[PDB]
Amino acid sequence: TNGSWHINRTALNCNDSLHTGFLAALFYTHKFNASGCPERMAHCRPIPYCWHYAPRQCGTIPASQVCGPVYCFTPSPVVVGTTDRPTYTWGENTRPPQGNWFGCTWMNSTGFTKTCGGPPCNATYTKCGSGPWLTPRCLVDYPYRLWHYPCTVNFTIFKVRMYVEHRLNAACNI
Amino acid sequence: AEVKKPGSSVKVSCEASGGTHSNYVITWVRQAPGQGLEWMGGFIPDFRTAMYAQGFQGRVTITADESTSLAYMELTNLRSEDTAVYYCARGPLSRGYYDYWGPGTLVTVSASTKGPSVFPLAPSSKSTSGGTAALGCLVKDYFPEPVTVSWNSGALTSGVHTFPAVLQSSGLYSLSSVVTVPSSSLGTQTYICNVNHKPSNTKVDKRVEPKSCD
Amino acid sequence: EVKKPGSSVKVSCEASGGTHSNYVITWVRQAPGQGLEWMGGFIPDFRTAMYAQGFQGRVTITADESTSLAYMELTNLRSEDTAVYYCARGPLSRGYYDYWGPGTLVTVSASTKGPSVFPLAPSSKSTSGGTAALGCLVKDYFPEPVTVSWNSGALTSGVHTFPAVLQSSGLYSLSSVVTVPSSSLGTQTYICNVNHKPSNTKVDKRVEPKSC
Amino acid sequence: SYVLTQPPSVSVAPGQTASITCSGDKLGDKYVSWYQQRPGQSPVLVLYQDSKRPSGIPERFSGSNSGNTATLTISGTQAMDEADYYCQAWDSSALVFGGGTKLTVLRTVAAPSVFIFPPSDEQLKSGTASVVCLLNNFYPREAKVQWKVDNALQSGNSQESVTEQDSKDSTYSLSSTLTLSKADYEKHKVYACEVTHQGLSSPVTKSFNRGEC
Amino acid sequence: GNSQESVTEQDSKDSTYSLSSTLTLSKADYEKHKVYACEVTHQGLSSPVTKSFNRGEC
Ligand SMILES: *[C@@H]1O[C@H](CO)[C@@H](O[C@@H]2O[C@H](CO)[C@@H](O[C@@H]3O[C@H](CO)[C@@H](O)[C@H](O)[C@@H]3O)[C@H](O)[C@H]2NC(C)=O)[C@H](O)[C@H]1NC(C)=O
Ligand SMILES: *[C@@H]1O[C@H](CO)[C@@H](O[C@@H]2O[C@H](CO)[C@@H](O)[C@H](O)[C@H]2NC(C)=O)[C@H](O)[C@H]1NC(C)=O
Repeated sequence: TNGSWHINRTALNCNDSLHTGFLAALFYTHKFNASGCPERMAHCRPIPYCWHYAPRQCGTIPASQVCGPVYCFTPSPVVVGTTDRPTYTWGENTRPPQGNWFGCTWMNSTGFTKTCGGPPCNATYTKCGSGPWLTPRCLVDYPYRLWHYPCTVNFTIFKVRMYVEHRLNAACNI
Repeated sequence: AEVKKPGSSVKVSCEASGGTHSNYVITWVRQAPGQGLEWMGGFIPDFRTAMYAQGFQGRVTITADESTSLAYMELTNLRSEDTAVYYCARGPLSRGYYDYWGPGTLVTVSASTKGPSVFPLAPSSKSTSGGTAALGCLVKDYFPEPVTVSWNSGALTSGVHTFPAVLQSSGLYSLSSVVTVPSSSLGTQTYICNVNHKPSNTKVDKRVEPKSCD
Repeated sequence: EVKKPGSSVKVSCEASGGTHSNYVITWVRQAPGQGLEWMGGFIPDFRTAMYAQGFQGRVTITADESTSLAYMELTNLRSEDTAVYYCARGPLSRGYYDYWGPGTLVTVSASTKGPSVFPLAPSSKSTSGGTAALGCLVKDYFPEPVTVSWNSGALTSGVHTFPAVLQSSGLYSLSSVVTVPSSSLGTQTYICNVNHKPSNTKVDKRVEPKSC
Repeated sequence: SYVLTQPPSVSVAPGQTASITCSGDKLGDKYVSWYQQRPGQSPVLVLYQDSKRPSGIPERFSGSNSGNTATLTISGTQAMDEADYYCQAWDSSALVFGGGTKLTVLRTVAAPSVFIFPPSDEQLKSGTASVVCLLNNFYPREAKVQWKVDNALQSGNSQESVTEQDSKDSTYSLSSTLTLSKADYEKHKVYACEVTHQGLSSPVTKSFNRGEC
Repeated sequence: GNSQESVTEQDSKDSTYSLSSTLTLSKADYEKHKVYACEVTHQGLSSPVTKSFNRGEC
């Protein structure tokens, strides 16, 4: 939904048996070197922990695994609720030129981050863009950005305008 | 203003989302007078989940209603140690720092109705002279006041004093009674201290005997 | 409760219901720590009364037999009439007063009048440091508050206005002191602006070094 | 269990710098935040994420986090900086607040300036004389004034009134009145005001003859 | 009863003294009383200043 306003439709389907405490980590976030980030970050060359990914196309997803709101980028942030194959149960029960969104990410019940989007092409910000990785070191900032990307805490906040014309706040590092 | 009876329950209310995006985490912090701050728990309006501190695991309860856009915490079985000023805070979603501390809320109690204790006060070791010795019974750690002190069968009124009860440090009371007796009478005569507490319905008697000299 | 000036009070004493009394009622007033005074007399059997010389004009003793009660009415109260009023009853013709009743406390609050302004002379000995302290005195006024401003309120750098203090009489006193460079003592006009709203008093007062 | 320790109190003088430390075990790998609490008021955030200060707080405040000690630095401390300081951190999904740190600023001692004013000419026409002795700016509240007319200590006929220290200052200001009556001011040529106080090496007396002004 | 003060004379080009107060504690007495302190009063100081050190802080 536009305007960044979701009322009740987010699916509250999250697990608790596991001791990882992903939900318990919402209140506070650790430092860059305090969470073993570089060990995982070294999986991709400098020049879904980093931009090096091959997200697949996702049409529909069962709500039994969704944990938290599903944020998507027009690139301007947008939230999509559960839907009948409008049900108000809290989950208990395409490129912008062609419509919809290229891709986005969500947080599952098991407690891991998974992403899906458009297919890679073959350099641009409106043709091959699939996820929030607008640039190699720039992300589309949204309120729940830290939760899905705890390793980007050190990134700075920058205001950018993209061309329709979109005004949004992005996070980039030095 | 009033005293929250021990074993009762109290609630503290904080503004909360009416059922939409929150963009904040609500937490509660209490402060005993000048003793620093302590944490109790947090509650994200967006997510039904909550968090409880280890110390207060068995006395707190956090629930909120979206109809009134108001969230509150329920604390049960209040005790003397729980008297304090209660604060409410609202910080950013994931910055791990709380901002915009609300007004202070004061909650007070009056301890629990406890019975007294009697401790003998021995007289002087020898004091073998005309210097009449003194003996008494001390009453400590009782609440609420008062108590009545009566000597043997309540039939002694010559040189008997009962000082006003003082307020102990930890919200309790202390009181002492003492009499002056001729020295020579300690050899044979016996003295007994009788105390009564009405709210506790406790009557306690003791024998205040001279202590052994070896 | 404070009785306003110019009002009246009524002290009540038990009186015979219309039969033989066998006792003469009286009155007595005692200003705080000042002894006892006589007010008036009354003889239930004979309706007549008897007033003292000092309070001849301000007193009036009347009694009602239906209620078996008698009282005296004192009018035009003044600050001097703040005291404790008693009520005694002696034998018929012996003249010694016995069975003094419980005391009654009556209070009044002075009156209202404006303040009086007097100037405090500046330094007479030449102070080369460059700080001469002026100030006007405001006293003998009631009730609170009064406001003092200098040079029509244009001077507020260094002005001090100490809180009012309750004099012994019952009125109030207040001061105000301004410090100014010595070299500017014979070239500028210093004026106090004392205003007392209840008495609608607005008075100025120039302050200058005393002639020598 | 985890515990953060802070010094019970610290003392400094105006214009200096005070260092407050919130040390702990491997505390340099966590984001700390400091809270300032004036007596009787709710805590107000002063620092979040070590050094990134909020908007409104003066630039004097500055802090850092490294090693096992995190420090908050204040420069040009003034009389408005007196307040308790609290440290914060997250550990094992459990908030921990450090022990209260009391920061006090010791204000300097300033000697009083004393004047004596004779009684106006007009008042004598109303049968009342009132000699007033004043004590200007002076911090240490303990002060004593003694009226002695013709070298004879007096008592029972004087009253005292004082103000409160200025916001951007710390000095009081005192004044004393000596209510007399005509036929008593008409004698005792020599009048004097004696004041005792710290700062002054010895008591200072300001006098004025009844005659010749 | 267990402390001694010794003081020097003001320097030639100065007028300031200097004082040392020695407190002698018998062994097995200093082994207790975690906290020690020294409180001084004098003109110029707005309020008494006390300097205190814990027994085994370092
Ligand atoms: C002269 O005689 C007497 C003087 O006391 C007056 O009559 C008195 O009036 C009172 C008041 O009404 C009466 O006593 C009353 O009795 C009834 C009982 O129910 C009630 O009204 C009250 O409880 C009160 O006690 C009674 O008649 C009498 N008082 C007595 C006898 O003590 C009379 O008015 C006087 N004047 C004349 C012209 O008679
Ligand atoms: C989610 O459910 C709640 C409760 O039914 C809806 O929230 C409010 O419901 C009351 C009446 O039940 C309405 O008066 C309010 O207007 C609702 N809130 C809002 C913001 O409209 C809410 O509508 C449901 N979610 C959605 C997307 O409709």
